[PDB]
Amino acid sequence: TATQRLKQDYLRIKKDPVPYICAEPLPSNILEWHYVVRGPEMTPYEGGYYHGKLIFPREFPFKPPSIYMITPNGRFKCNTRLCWNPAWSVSTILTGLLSFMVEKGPTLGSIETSDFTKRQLAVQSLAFNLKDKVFCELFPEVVEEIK
Repeated sequence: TATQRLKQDYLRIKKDPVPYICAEPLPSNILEWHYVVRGPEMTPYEGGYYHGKLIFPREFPFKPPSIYMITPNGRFKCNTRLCWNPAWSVSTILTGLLSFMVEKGPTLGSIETSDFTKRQLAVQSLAFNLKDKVFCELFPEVVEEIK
């Protein structure tokens, strides 16, 4: 079951967190998870906070989620689908997404910008996410972090 697996993935990521990431299911829907990525140091994302979502099909773990980023970031186009081992958890998926984010290669959903726009968006992400009621309500500790 998608839901029984996602429940496991939740306990697992909460028990054994991964660097730069926080993830929460929607209280009204386990098949939709939101995440926050903190931009690592020594990248143009440094100082940024990037909100996105995963939307899991009923067929999960045997089919991958759809991945979206919501925060303007300079790397991925917003609100659009981005880029199988069913053992991969929500943790592995988020860690892989960030690995991809920090590289320079292209995929479905990538955009080409300059490092100084990326840097301006990282400054802009703080206020962008604070005006987002869903961000604030899912990630109350990151709000405190950002503030």
